[PDB]
Amino acid sequence: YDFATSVLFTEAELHTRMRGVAQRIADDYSNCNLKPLENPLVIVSVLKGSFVFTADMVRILGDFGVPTRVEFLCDIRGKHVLVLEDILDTALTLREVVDSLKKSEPASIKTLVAIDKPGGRKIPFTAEYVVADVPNVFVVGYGLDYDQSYREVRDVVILKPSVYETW
Amino acid sequence: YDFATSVLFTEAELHTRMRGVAQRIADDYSNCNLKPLENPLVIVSVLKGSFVFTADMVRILGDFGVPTRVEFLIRGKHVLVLEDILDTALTLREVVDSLKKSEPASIKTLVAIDKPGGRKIPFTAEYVVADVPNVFVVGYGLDYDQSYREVRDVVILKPSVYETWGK
Ligand SMILES: O=c1nc[nH]c2c1ncn2CCCCCP(=O)(O)O
Ligand SMILES: O=c1nc[nH]c2c1ncn2CCCCCP(=O)(O)O
Repeated sequence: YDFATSVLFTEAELHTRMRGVAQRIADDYSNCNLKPLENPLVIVSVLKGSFVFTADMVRILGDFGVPTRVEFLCDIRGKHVLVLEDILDTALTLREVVDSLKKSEPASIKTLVAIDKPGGRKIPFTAEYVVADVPNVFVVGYGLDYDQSYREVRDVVILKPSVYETW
Repeated sequence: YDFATSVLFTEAELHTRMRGVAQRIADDYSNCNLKPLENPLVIVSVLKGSFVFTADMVRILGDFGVPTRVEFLIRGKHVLVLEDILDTALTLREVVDSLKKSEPASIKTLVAIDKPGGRKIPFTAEYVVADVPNVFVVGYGLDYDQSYREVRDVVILKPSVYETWGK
């Protein structure tokens, strides 16, 4: 890539990782009686750049028999909620959402992140399902942006410093 | 997909159709000097369910050299509105004519599924991936009451589904 220094995770790697995550989600929600219309899996997509991760993870979940219902960031009480976030760094944004969604009394609530930065936590918070982990470097791609750009990049890559230093 | 009557368009057929559309869009926006950060193609996504179509189209556009900047629901920039379904064109005509009051450089429309027969006002999108007649379809972001967006193919919903779920 013209604007990067290292491809941390390609598109094929992320898809393979999400497939294994889907197999675990299909087993952890096996006896939840998940079925379309009646009782699907309410997916609460948080953050603007998560639509890439959501559209791919939701389709992979459907391949493993996990029906989904997508909401972007109510009819949350009593139903099973799964929060999707494109990246997890400080866990401040996600902890706020989980505490907000728990105000509606869901049957179960767990989190799944595509990119996890454990070395950026301002508060302790562990996500149930994690696609991939990334060190404390600024990355773009797969929905992750640098000022509303480089979201269409198919891979998670480290943004070259000359870009955001010049910008 | 034995909850449906037919599979109108597969995931591969749509992408291979979008490949040809992305080449078409790249040729039209060639003299616009599109580049990330400085001057990308502003993608206006509508109808909530278009997140599957938007996530695939911006990545396919990136392969053909078209940098994007997604917005979900801006002056002197190029606007390309994306909708998962174009039927009566009442939603798109309102969005388009509302965007033109902000004086964009050039606003066009790209729709994944288009019902050209079944429209309430004259409207012709600049880019259409596929046609669909008077039949209710789901999949690829198209829902029946917030469900069946995870279906990777545009399929016609079984009539008894909305006959059983309507009551
Ligand atoms: O590498 C990155 N690429 C895009 N955005 C990034 C990156 N690292 C941090 N962030 C911002 C995350 C936004 C909200 C999450 P949280 O920090 O609240 O957990
Ligand atoms: O086949 C369909 N599957 C899901 N939703 C559908 C379908 N046909 C029409 N619609 C509703 C479209 C909502 C708005 C469109 P418009 O206002 O631009 O005509």
